[PDB]
Parts: sequence; C-alpha cells; structure tokens
Amino acid sequence: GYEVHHQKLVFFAEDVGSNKGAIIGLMVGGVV
Amino acid sequence: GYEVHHQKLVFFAEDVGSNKGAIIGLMVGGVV
Amino acid sequence: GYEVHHQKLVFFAEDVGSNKGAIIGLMVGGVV
Amino acid sequence: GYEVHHQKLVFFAEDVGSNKGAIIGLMVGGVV
Amino acid sequence: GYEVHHQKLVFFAEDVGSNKGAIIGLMVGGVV
Amino acid sequence: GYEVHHQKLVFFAEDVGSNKGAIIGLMVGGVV
Amino acid sequence: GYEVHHQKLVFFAEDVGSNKGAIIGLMVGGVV
Amino acid sequence: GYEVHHQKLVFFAEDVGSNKGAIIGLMVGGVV
Amino acid sequence: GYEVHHQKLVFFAEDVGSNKGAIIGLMVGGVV
Amino acid sequence: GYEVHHQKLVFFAEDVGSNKGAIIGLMVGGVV
Amino acid sequence: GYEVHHQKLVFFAEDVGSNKGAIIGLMVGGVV
Amino acid sequence: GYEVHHQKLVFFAEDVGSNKGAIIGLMVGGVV
Amino acid sequence: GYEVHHQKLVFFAEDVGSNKGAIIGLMVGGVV
Amino acid sequence: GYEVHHQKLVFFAEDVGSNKGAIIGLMVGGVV
Amino acid sequence: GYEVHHQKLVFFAEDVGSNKGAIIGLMVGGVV
Amino acid sequence: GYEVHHQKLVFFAEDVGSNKGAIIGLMVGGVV
Amino acid sequence: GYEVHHQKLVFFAEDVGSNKGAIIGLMVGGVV
Amino acid sequence: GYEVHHQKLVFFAEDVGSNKGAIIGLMVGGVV
Repeated sequence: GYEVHHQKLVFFAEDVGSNKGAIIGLMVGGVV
Repeated sequence: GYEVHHQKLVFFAEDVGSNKGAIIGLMVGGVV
Repeated sequence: GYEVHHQKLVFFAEDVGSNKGAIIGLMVGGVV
Repeated sequence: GYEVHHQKLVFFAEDVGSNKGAIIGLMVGGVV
Repeated sequence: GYEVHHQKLVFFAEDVGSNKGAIIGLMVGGVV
Repeated sequence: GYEVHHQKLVFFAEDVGSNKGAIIGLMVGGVV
Repeated sequence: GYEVHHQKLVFFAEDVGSNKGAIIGLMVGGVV
Repeated sequence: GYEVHHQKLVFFAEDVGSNKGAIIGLMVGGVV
Repeated sequence: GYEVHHQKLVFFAEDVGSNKGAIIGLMVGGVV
Repeated sequence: GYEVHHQKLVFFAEDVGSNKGAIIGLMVGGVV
Repeated sequence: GYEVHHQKLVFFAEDVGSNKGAIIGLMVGGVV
Repeated sequence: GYEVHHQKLVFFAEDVGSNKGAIIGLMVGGVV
Repeated sequence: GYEVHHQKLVFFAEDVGSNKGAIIGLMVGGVV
Repeated sequence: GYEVHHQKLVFFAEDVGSNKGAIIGLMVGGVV
Repeated sequence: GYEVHHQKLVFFAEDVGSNKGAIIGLMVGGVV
Repeated sequence: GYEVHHQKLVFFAEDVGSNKGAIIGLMVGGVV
Repeated sequence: GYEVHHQKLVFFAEDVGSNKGAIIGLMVGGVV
Repeated sequence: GYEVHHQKLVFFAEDVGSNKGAIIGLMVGGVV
C-alpha cells in the first residue's frame, strides 16, 4: 500500500572543558 | 490500516566538567 | 493514536557531578 | 488491533549517577 | 497516492580544534 | 499527489579544519 | 581433481505458511 | 598432501521442523 | 604443488503469499 | 608459478515481494 | 610469470520501481 | 611477461534503470 | 615508584603456556 | 606524580606449531 | 594536571614452516 | 609536562608460503 | 598551551603474495 | 606554542614494489 520513511538524528556537541564524557556501544534495530 | 516507519536518536554531549558519566554496552533488538 | 514499528533512543551526556556514574551491560536475544 | 513493535530507551548522564561505580549485567533469551 | 522517503540528519559542533570528549559506536536501522 | 525521495543533511562546525573532536561510528538506514 | 579449501553458503528462501515472527540468532565457533 | 577443511551453512526458510515461527538466540563453544 | 580456493555463495529468494519476513543473525567462524 | 583462484557469487531474486523482515546478517570465515 | 586470478560475479533479479525489501550483510572470506 | 587476471561480472535483471531492489553489503575475498 | 593508569596487553604466542586444554573463553563484568 | 594513560599492545608470534589447539577468547566491558 | 596519551602497536609475526596455530578473539577496553 | 599524543604503528612480519601464520581479532578500547 | 600529534606508520616485511592466512583485524583508536 | 600534525606512512619490504604481503584490517587514528 502506502509507506512513509523517516529518521531523526540529532548530534549536538560542545568542545571545551572536555573530560572523557561518555561511551556508548549499542546495537538497536536491523529491519522493521 | 496505515503503514509508517520512523527512527529517533538524540545524541547530545556537553563539554562540561562532566566526567565519564557512563559506559553503555547494549544489544537490544527491535526487529520483526 | 496510531503508530507503527519505530526506534526511540535518547543518548544525553551533561554536567555529571558524581563519579563514573554507571557501567551497563545488557543483551536481548530474539525480538518479539 | 494494530501492534507497534518498538522499545523505549532513555540513556542519560547528569548530576544523578547512581553510585560511585555501579555495574549492571543482564542477559535475556526470547522476547515476547 | 502518497509516498515519501527522507531523513532528518542534523549535526552541530562548537569550539572545535580541541577534543570534544565523547564516543558513540552504534548501529541503528538498516532496512524499513 | 507529489512523491519525493531524497535525504535532508545539515551540519555546522565552528573552528573547523582540525579533528572531528568526538567520534561517532554510526550506521543509520540502508534500504527504504 | 584435488580438493581445496572453500566456503559454502546456501541461503534459500521460500516462505510457505511461515509468518512474520521467525527469528534465529546463533553463533558457533569451529573450535573454541 | 594438504587437508581441505571449511565450514558449510545451509539456511533454508521453508516448512522446516522448528516452531510455527519462534525466536531464538544462542551460541555454542566449539571445543574446550 | 597446486592450490586453488573459491567461494561459493548461493542466495535465492521466492515470492509467494507469506513474505520473506524472517531474521537470520549468525556468526560462524572463530577457528577452523 | 601457476595458481587458480576465483569466487563463485550467485545472487538471485524473482518476482520479489520481500517485506516485514527479510534480513541475513552473517559473519562467515575467520579461519579457513 | 603467468597467473590465473579472476572473480565470478553472477546477479539475477527483478528491478521494478518498488524496492524488493531485503538486506544481506555478509562477511564471507577473511582467511583461506 | 604479463599475468592473466581480470574481473568477470554478469548481471541479468528485469525492468532495470530504476532502483537497486535489495541491498547486498557483502565482503567476498580476504585471502586466497 | 610512579602510578600510571593505562592499558597494556602483550600477546606472546610460542610453544609454551598451552597446557591441559589450550582453549580459553572468559568474561569480566565491569570493574576489575 | 602524574598519571600516563595510553594504549599499548604488543602482538608477537613465533612459528612452532604442533599444539593442543591454541584458541583464546576474552571479553571486558566497563572499567579496569 | 598534564597527561600524555598515545598509541603503540607492535605487530611481530614469524614464518617458519609450521604455523604457531593461534587465534586471539578479544574485546579489550573497559575505560581506564 | 605537556599533553602529547602521537601515533606509533610498527608492523613487522614475514609472509612466506608456509602455514596460516596467525589470526588476531580484537577490539582495542575506545578511551584509554 | 600546546600539543603535538603526528602520524607514524612503519611496515617492515616480506611482501610476497600472501601467507595462507596471516590476518590482523583490530579496532584501535576511538579516543586517546 | 604551535600545534603540529601531519601524515607519515613508510612501507618497506624485500621483494619488489610490494604486494599486499599480509592482511592488516586495522583502524588506527580516528580521534586522539
């Protein structure tokens, strides 16, 4: 029938006073 | 009776005096 | 109030004040 | 009548950070 | 008939030249 | 009805030319 | 007329009365 | 006289003898 | 003497009424 | 100084209709 | 100095306007 | 003199000109 | 005596160390 | 004193070879 | 106050007639 | 002292036509 | 007040066509 | 007082201009 495809990726980063901050190792998704 | 698809990932990092914070090792499947 | 299969992840790192904060290891096998 | 196959994951690091160094290990087999 | 295929990708970084302090290794999507 | 299929990519970085600063190893999408 | 080392991948797909929720995740190390 | 050894995968999606449509996740240790 | 190795990939997809809606995620290797 | 080595890749899809979950994610090789 | 090394790539498929809807992410080879 | 090594690609598809149809992210090779 | 926190892995493989079962499979939670 | 945090890996392999079956598998995830 | 961090990889491998017969499959990290 | 981070990759190897030699598969930590 | 980060890649070896299976597959970098 | 960073790759081997030699699939650098 009818299908709509979209995605939202917001990458916002400052850059001083920078400690290690954070680490993300992740698997999320693959199909539908 | 409507078929739609979306994704939503918000990656925000501030270079505060915010230290490691956390380490995320995750495998979460969202496929079917 | 109709929705379809989509991803939803909020990854945010800011003004951490405590310590390491958290170490997380989690896995799923076989998405419904 | 229609099912929405997705998961809600909010991962954030701020003032609050649980304990000095908390570790979480979890394994699941068979999402239903 | 209505069919659309797009994606919202937004990346903002301030004060470059020095390490941000954040690392994301992640897999999201693939098929829809 | 109008049908279109293209990506929307927007980004801005201050003090560019050096290194990325943070590192995002991310896979977003693949098949419509 | 001499045997040699080679890979063998036979992926055949015919759905049948094989519905939506068929997922298999499996890892086998030759010797380990 | 060289040994000729390789792995072989036969994945057939058909009326196999598993479940009507199950979800499985697992691993096997080759040798110990 | 003589050494000849070749790959063998046979990927075949049909299209009856029940659609190709299954997930194969496997890792075969490691050793031997 | 004579050697023979080629790959055999056979990708086949007819009267396609792949939807809901057609995904093969495989790590094949590593050793021999 | 003569050598015989070529690849054999065979692709057979339908190419209508709607995408088939299937993805093969496979690492075949590595070692031999 | 000159070695004998070249690629050999043969592809046959119906209604070409449009989109790929499916996506094969396949790494074939590694070592002979 | 100076205390420096860094990674250090020396993998030396020789006809030694291997005994009563040269196959190792181990995992460590979060903090050593 | 000052702490020196750096990466360091020395992979050294001689080539004897008859051995029980030298296979090593190790996983870490979080902090040391 | 001041710290020094750098990579250092020494990959050394011999070539006698008998291969050592060693495989390293590891996940090293766990920030430190 | 001053913060310094330089690269150092030394690959020393003998690649004759004897046995496999060695297989290293490793994820070397993101931070420190 | 200042930092130093230069590249340094050195490869010393026998550049013949390839051992049966000398393979280094590693992820080094990410952060510091 | 000034930041210094540039490329430096040195490939040395005994044989000829130099083929691949061994198989290094290594990710180096990326981010300090």
